[PDB]
Amino acid sequence: SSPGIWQLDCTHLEGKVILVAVHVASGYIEAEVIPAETGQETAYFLLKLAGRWPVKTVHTDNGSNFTSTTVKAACWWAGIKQEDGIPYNPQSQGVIESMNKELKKIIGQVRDQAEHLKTAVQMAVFIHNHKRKGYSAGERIVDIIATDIQ
Amino acid sequence: SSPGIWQLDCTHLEGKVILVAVHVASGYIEAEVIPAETGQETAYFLLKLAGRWPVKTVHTDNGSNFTSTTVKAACWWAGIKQEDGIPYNPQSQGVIESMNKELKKIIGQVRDQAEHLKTAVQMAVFIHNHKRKGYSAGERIVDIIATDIQ
Amino acid sequence: ALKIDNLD
Amino acid sequence: ALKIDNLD
Ligand SMILES: [Cl-]
Repeated sequence: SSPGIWQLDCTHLEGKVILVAVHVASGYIEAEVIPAETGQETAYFLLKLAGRWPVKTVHTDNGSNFTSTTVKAACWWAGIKQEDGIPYNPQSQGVIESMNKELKKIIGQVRDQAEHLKTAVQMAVFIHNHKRKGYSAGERIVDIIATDIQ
Repeated sequence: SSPGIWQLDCTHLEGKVILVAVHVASGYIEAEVIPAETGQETAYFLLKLAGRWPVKTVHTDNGSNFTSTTVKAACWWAGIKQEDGIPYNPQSQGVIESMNKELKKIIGQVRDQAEHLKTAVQMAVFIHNHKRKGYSAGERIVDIIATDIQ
Repeated sequence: ALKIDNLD
Repeated sequence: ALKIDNLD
């Protein structure tokens, strides 16, 4: 749970793939829709994420993205330590599952406002990050990182 | 120079369009490559930005994106006040031009490491945001927003 | 289309 | 291709 730790997570809807990165200490997320999970898509997403937040370590979502030399090349480029995503703490499995279920719930709630799934997913990212549970995940991530810079 | 104010900026390279959002107070940026600058592209980009940072006001980059009902709909959805980008302070034109020149310089410096321009642009976003000029823009934006929350 | 991303 | 986004 340090300021620079993120977890990748890949979930499926409408025959498409939603790739999510989770900042583990705050639960803030960034996500995108891609037609399938490849090392090249995953690598590009990580390059995007690391330009926007100070990404120190990423726990990859599966062994294909851990092995992928393209993902390792992007983590080299961006200065990220690529790690496995083994739930040594069994709580991690459950936390990710129920986030996927929350996001899919939200996507359902908005899905009728968007023609394309990618709009719905970005509406869901906005609702997740602004939800007060008291602070939101977007507030918690800035607090944590600012505390670290100081 | 409030924590929530952003400026849109659109520049061209390689026959393609790079859309950039600038957090005015810090100089932090987010950017993407699109084939052309339509209201639907600009609206989706603002929906992405506002799910990731607390975007209160956007100064649009031109009068077509100010007029566009699709951009107004995204700003309504995401709770953003859409404003014009008139440089009442003439310092503004100059700052934006100098940023586009800096990004294009960076993109040149990386361009041969990437097959696709979108990779190069995200490398340039990462270098711009991490550059110490002393704090980086990525550090300044987190400090500013954390100060505002507190 | 009555959608935020396609107002038509 | 000897590029970060296309290692071939
Ligand atoms: Cl897949």
